[PDB]
Amino acid sequence: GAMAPSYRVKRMDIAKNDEECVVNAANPRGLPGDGVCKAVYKKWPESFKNSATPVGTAKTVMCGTYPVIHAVGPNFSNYTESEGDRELAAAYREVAKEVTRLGVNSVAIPLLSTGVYSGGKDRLTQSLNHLFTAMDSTDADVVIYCRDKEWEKKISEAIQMRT
Ligand SMILES: COC(=O)c1ccc(O)cc1
Ligand SMILES: [Cl-]
Ligand SMILES: [Cl-]
Repeated sequence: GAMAPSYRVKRMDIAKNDEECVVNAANPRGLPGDGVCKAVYKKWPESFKNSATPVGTAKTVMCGTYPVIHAVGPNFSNYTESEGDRELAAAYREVAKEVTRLGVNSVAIPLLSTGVYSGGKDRLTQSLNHLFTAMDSTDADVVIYCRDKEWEKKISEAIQMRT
């Protein structure tokens, strides 16, 4: 575990993380996909061997000795708000289990279901709060990765609000 487990946010490509493992915002079929998933495919393509896994689950595949945790959030274009919310919460619970099993001291995580799976809605708070619910009981340093300046500011304020 980390000496003083913390949350941090960085605005940069998760493919250039400085943590002991990465969470992919995966699709259920293990395809190269778009956005975070395509950056992860370019950096760790070996990790996509038998990476397909259902919505609301996480499946870890090694790239060398570096673990890629493929976490499948719901596409809110297909799910109802209610069922989507349940699957998004479930995906993060499975990420916490994998991070624990791996024994890593740090993990790089994107906000699941906030990009092309958002159903055209701002889901920063919804996704971040499900991340906190899952990861609060783990002792890994969590570093949250985002793209846009507005998002960095709001994620930083939410982290600072609980301290
Ligand atoms: C924080 O999100 C990313 O790391 C990311 C990487 C590549 C993309 O094309 C989009 C997002
Ligand atoms: Cl970058
Ligand atoms: Cl997404």
